[PDB]
Amino acid sequence: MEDKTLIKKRIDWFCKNKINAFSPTISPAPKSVERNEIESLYEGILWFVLNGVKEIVIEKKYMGSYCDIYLHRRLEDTYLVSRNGYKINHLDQEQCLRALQGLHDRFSWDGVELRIIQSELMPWSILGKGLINNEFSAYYISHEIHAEYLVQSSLYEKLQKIQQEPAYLSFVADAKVLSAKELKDKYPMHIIRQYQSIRDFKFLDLPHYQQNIQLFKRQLDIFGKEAAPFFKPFNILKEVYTDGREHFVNDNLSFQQINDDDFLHYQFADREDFEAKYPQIRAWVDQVNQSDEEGVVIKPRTAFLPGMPPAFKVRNNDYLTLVYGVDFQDRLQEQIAKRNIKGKLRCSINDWAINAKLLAIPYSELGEENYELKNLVLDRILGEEIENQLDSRL
Amino acid sequence: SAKNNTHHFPKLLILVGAPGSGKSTFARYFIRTEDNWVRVNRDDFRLMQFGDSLMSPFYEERITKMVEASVIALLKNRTNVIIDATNSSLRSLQDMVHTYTEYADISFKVFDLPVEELVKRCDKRCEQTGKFIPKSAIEKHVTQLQYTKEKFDFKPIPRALKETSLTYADQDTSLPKAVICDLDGTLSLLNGRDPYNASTADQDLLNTPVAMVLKMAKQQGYKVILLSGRENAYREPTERFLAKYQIDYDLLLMRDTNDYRKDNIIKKELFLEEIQGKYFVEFLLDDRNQVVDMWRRELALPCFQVNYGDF
Amino acid sequence: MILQIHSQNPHLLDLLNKNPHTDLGIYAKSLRNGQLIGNAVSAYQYDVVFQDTRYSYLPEESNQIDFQSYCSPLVILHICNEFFKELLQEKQTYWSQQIKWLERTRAEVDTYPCTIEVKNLYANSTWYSKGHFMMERYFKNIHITPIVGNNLSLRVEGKSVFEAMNLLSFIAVTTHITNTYGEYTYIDDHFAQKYARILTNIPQVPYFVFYLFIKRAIKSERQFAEIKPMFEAYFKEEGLDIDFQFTDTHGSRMDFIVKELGMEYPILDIGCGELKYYRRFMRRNYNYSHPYFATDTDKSVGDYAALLKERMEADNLYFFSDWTDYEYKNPVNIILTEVIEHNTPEAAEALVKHCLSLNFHKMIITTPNSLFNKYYFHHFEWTPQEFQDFIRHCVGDTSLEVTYCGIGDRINGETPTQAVVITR
Ligand SMILES: [Mg+2]
Ligand SMILES: [Mg+2]
Ligand SMILES: [Mg+2]
Repeated sequence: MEDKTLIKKRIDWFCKNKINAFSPTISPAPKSVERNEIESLYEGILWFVLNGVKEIVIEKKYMGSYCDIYLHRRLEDTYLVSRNGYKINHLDQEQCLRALQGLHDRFSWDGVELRIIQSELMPWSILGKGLINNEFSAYYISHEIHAEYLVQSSLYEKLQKIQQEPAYLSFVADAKVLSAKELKDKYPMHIIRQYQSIRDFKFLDLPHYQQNIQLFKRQLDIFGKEAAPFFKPFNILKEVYTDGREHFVNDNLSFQQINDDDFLHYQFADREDFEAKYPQIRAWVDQVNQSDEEGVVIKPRTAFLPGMPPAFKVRNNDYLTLVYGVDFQDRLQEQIAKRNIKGKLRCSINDWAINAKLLAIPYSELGEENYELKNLVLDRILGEEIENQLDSRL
Repeated sequence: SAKNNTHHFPKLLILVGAPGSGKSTFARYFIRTEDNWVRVNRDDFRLMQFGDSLMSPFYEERITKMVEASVIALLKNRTNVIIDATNSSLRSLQDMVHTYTEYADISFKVFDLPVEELVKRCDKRCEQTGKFIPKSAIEKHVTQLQYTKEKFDFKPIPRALKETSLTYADQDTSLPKAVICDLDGTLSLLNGRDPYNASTADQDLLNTPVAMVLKMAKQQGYKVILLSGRENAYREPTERFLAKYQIDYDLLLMRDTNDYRKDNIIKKELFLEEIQGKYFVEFLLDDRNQVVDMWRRELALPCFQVNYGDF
Repeated sequence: MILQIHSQNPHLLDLLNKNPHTDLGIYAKSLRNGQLIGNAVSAYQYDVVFQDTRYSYLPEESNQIDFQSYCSPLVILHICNEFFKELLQEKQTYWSQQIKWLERTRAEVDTYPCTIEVKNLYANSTWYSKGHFMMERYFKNIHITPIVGNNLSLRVEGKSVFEAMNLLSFIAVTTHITNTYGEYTYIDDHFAQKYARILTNIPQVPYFVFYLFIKRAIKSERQFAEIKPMFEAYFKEEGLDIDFQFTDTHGSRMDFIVKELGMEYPILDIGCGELKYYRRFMRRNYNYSHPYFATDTDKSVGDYAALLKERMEADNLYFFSDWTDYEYKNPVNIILTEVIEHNTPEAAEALVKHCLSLNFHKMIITTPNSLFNKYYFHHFEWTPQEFQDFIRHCVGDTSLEVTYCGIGDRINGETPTQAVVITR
């Protein structure tokens, strides 16, 4: 998104459709090399503490597509918008709305014309594909094939036996001490070839491998299955009363008003209070392991704070395996050391900061000649292009 | 044909509105989404002077010469300019269209906001920066527009080159025919001499083509009159140069020694005391901008510029 | 990558130059990141396996969960050229060659039929559309079983081991240069020197395959210069007298146009399209000191040319969509490239005859030659015979100098584009 006329057109529609918010990207929590984790629960909550945020929420992150529900008083009038600034116009409107009336009946609607509500639409199926490519099933198969050979085969067995041979064993012990220059002097060219190769052959943990290989097929059976839309709402962003008067809710505790799921709410005051309450909190998220769940997110109780991020995601080991591939655990030290959320976190922060300014524009005033709205959007869009260049696995 | 050789010109967009009407906020989105556009803004020129708002008549007058110098420099470069209107008062708004209409297809966008939504973002603005606009100065502006809004359509007004038709002063044709020629930089190429210390002018070079105009004009009824802004003190290195090149002439007029006024106004004074009423000037040959402007604009005579002035 | 070589030949392993007794039949060599293991499973079966660690066949820079290492045709190219190099020898050399340890020749031993099974192969391309594999058409021992999307298992069969190995290698090199691998595609500047002979080491390979390889895998005109003789020779022993050229057909075309017309007269560009011919005459080296006239009957070009105009065309263009708006009366050179066949023949005659009426110096008309379409895989299409009769019909009485020539690769004297240069 950098051609001027397409942006110009994109923004025009955002205005016409009366969109009044725009989701942020969410960073993983900081890694903890210390704890051997690439997105660390600990390091995520601690980050919040040291930045002066001590009242925080930990909701459960669900596998679904993000949508902002524009929940009008008259419920027929309700629409949805996406992760980007797009009215979700396809999809069955009666199927949606029925799924939406559970929620709608949790509120009193006296002189309240509209509530804007952050929600996940379920499953990823209904909306986008999200994690399914025409080339995701391909990755998944290639590894399956490679395993169902390696189990059926002479190969591993033979190799392990060469690895016991006295000829080989001495050589390998010499190669620790000799300077290649030196072992070219001692061993013949073809011995160096054969024996270094068999030494450096990557053996695979074939059970742990094959098991990971179907963490991947579970994801592919959900996608291509029958599903009716189904919402899990998690934040009230803003209420438009019928006066014209708006309430910028700014409380991630509005979750409980609209979601009966379990979640965590903590008051810390002092950092070694946190240090003390942590092991319980870990014990709790440790339970967030189901097929439903990407993992958990850490949001601060106040939904918007200056310079603070909207949340930290902390994805559980199984979902990470889908993101990173079947060799993940086997490549963990590598991947952890390569991980860098700085800059994902900077966009996560700016994005949320824009949204606040967008939300602050009155619903009343949303329109094709609100050039402060249009500016705030172009702002967001530019920063969409910036953040799109980051590590795709964040 | 002519119908199909058509030329295109830079756009100037003028933003007409009360303070608070979202003039800026539009330009910010405009110059980011449209393509060949630069903004000019008066307040920013103020900030350069470290004043926050409305300053001395001194600064303010000068800032205008800057704004106009800037809008035009940009416009000449085939670059589009977006600028805030200076007011809403019809005649300054007209003054703008005069100034810039030689140069661009003008267009207008009006920011017509109701009086109290104009205060409700002027008092949410005036919490932002230091500035302030009362509920007086906003309304001289809001209604001022509603009146000049009524007696002028903010219609696009395509580039106007108005060709002041070249009309010369009316001369008594019975008088003798004559041509008038400058010395310094015209018939005499001073060539590294001091402009003002003309004591060594007998070793200047001859602008050969001008000479061949005087040498041709005197081959007819034309009297060849030389009018130099050189001091009369230096009159004898001067008619030393002239004879040297057989540039015979009927009349050499020179600047009073120790005069020192701008060389146009002494030449104009020279022209009226010594040439007008006594000659018929066919055309004049001068070099210096200031002086050719004098001849052409103040006295309406034909003046052929020989080389570049602007000094 | 998993390769299984099958043959009930008794001396199969000897032909692979792999010995079943050394280290349990195992033959190991690192290949990139990167272990390639050969496995004498029997006297009648060899299993090549590739175990990567990371990023051996797709750059880390892309963000894909990455699987090229398990299926890319390149790994196959590599397996061949490490493990089976002698199997990829020149056709003649190979057969009259001795096998060590047997006092017999390959022509004496490689005489049992052979089967290579590729467990998984990536073919992201037009040549693998709807379970249909392009080379299956031209090589019928090619046997595809789709897996998913852009992936399939292969089965390759031959009289010889040599025939099968050399066919598997042909599959790899063609699948690799037709494949699209993403933003990080890239064909190395040593690829063409390495694998070019593959195309010549099995018989009855179609011309268009060589076309692709030159166009997609050869990077310089002098890398090309050394492979051209090799190719021409190959087709000479298949009946066909082919003359390959490096450049695209379009562009051999453009080079020609610019060469002949020169820079001396203003250009009249009929059917100017996206004006690629305009931006060429404006290479600064050329010093074009004239206006440049252009028509497209389609007034969608109309708005585009009329988008420059934006001050960008500085500024000798005059587009016109109405022929009554062209009044330039001085001589022009006039370009009629690949447009007389994007409308009616009767409509063609009308346009051409008009152009011959206009005040011109040189005109070049360009149309496809249909005798060439038979070597591949818009309104009408003419043979050179048809086309010369069209020009003869349009020139008639007049005293012009008309010269023909073909443009592009030349197969049995026929090229893909044909052209005339009409001269006053
Ligand atoms: Mg720490
Ligand atoms: Mg959630
Ligand atoms: Mg002068």
